[PDB]
Amino acid sequence: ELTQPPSVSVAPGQTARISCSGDSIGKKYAYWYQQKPGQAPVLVIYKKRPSGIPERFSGSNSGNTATLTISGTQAEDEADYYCSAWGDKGMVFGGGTKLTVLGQPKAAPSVTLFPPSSEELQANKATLVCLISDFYPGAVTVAWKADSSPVKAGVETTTPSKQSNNKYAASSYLSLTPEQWKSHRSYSCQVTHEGSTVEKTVAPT
Amino acid sequence: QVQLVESGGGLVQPGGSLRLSCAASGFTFSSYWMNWVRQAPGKGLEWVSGIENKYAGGATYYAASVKGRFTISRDNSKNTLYLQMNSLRAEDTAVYYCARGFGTDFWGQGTLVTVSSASTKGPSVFPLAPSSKSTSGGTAALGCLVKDYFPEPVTVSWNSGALTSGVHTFPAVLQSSGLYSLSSVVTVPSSSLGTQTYICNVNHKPSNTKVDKKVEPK
Repeated sequence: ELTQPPSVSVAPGQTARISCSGDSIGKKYAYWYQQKPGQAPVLVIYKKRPSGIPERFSGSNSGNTATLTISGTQAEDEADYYCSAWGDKGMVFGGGTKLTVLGQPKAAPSVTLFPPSSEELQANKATLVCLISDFYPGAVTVAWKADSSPVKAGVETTTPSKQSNNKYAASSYLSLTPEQWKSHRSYSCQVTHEGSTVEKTVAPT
Repeated sequence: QVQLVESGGGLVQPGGSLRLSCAASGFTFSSYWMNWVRQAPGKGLEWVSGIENKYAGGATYYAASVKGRFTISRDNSKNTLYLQMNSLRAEDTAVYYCARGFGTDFWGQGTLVTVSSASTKGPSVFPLAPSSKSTSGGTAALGCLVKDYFPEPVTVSWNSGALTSGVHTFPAVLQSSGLYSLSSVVTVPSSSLGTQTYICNVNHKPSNTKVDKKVEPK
């Protein structure tokens, strides 16, 4: 039901907007939650009210998209934000959105893709290793492909962790059978960061 | 001051059971519908169960993921919410949160339920042969894959600690299997390859396992 972008970034002082889409969300109440790293979620108290003085946290929910608007965004607003609504079976949550408040210039990911080792193949396994470093904001989406087809099974991806230089690192693993690995021309690790994509590809050949 | 404090979380073998309690205060507990919500490590929120207030007779409601194996209950005289978790599955592993009302306006700090065989496992260590594709001029990246160990942590050094420049050891992923895997990568001179020996030294103290894996060019 509920779809949110995986991340949103905004400069200090500027307005951030976090969308939350689901069919007919306009006719349900949309809840918002803020969750900082390591902490429990907390309810975002936001105004539906048309006007007055501009509110730090405002909501609009119309048609198929609900939007949380954060005005005067500052560092302490950085968190994952989740929307939710009451469905027929229970509360449905959106997937969450990491809000980064830019404290340094954007930095693009360095990506290294390693194929299965000969040694691992001999032990009747195969792991592709995609290593991602030196990025800011600390939010990436990693997609894998077998030839040109997206592959979702066997993928394990870490949450981004801050490096010593205040940029971020992450890793993604694709687990395959030797037979799966050998039966395609190539596999690719695609890393998306702030609208840009880097794709690395390896081949059993 | 509304407080919700969750309890009972711990380690538990698949197929096992557990009971959680959330102790409430700072409001008329009896007046409120209450919720259980969970959050798997590194993942989003998933609603689990809810139970009406006293006047609606405390009818109970469950996600389709937990139908027939979780039971929600409450003791209004003790202002405690309860969640009996039976027939636990690995995919149930999460922080379990107590949340007040249809409004979900207050949340506890939660409690960790981990559904796993707590079986000590040493890693398999595989070499990641050098590639120059992603690195600066005149350099190549090589590494070690440290796979399927439990519990944390492992340590990784290079050439018995002598090689520290260009080392990046990544945080572990916790796999659906309940095991950890990590990688360590080092960027080295391309000219050094097959002159210079590179060995990753992996220690997994919890299993008393050490591996020195030599990483050679393809």
